[PDB]
Amino acid sequence: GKTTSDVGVNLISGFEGTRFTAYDDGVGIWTIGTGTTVYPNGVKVKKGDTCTPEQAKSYFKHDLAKFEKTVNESVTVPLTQNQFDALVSLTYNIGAGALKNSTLLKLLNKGDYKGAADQFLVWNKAGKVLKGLVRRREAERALFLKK
Amino acid sequence: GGKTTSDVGVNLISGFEGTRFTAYDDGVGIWTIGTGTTVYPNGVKVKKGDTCTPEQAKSYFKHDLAKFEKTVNESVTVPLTQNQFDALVSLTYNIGAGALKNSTLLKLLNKGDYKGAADQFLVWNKAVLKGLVRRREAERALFLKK
Repeated sequence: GKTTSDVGVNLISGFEGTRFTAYDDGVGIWTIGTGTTVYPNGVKVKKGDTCTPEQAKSYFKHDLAKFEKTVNESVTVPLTQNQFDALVSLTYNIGAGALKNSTLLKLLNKGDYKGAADQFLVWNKAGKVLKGLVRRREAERALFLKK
Repeated sequence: GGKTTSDVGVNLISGFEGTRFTAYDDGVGIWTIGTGTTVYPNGVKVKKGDTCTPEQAKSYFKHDLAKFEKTVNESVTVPLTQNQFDALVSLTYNIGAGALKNSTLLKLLNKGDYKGAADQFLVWNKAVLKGLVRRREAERALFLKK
């Protein structure tokens, strides 16, 4: 299958940010590194955790491989590298279950690229529509549609 | 009052520079850290072995952004769109204030020849390298976007 490109890694990194002490992501999930919330050994990120640049790099790479596998195994239609990057970013933010259950994936796997691109935009909620999620879904949709 | 870099320009610059927390050689022998930082705000040059935190990289990036915004605001005598200001700030961040001020790009720009300056973006691709080509093309396209 495919792997995330430098473009997709940079998109994800830019929207996740990088921090080396654990912080609450706003919805109550403690986060560290570049958006890490679960360490590769299954341990949850908790308040007071600290990490080094190399450790954040390792956690980011592990989770990238995980969501790359999710996308490669869930999507049954051809993808450009742009679309794969966008879908990996989305799934990184929303999770594998949310992707697999989304109408986005239903439309995508019916071959309805435009419908899936537009379905990117419905994932802007904090449980509140946050603006950062709005901008992120818009940027991901734009990458997904870029040829 | 002049312009400041917008989220679009910040995203462009950060995306092409990347962010790193150990000092690295940028390929031409200039040690670099954070988001393209090579000179700390107190004048100290980035040197091999230096480390920084995300917050420190952010502070250094903001300082250098303000510096190059001034260079652009004080060097360009023609009206600019926000797109053009962002593109020029990205370019000047990469090449420096002296190179910009002496460039034929700026001469054409300040004569009111926007198209010529946009095209002059493309000659700043040398140590001729490819990432620089892609960056100059993205900056030129932003510069021409309405």
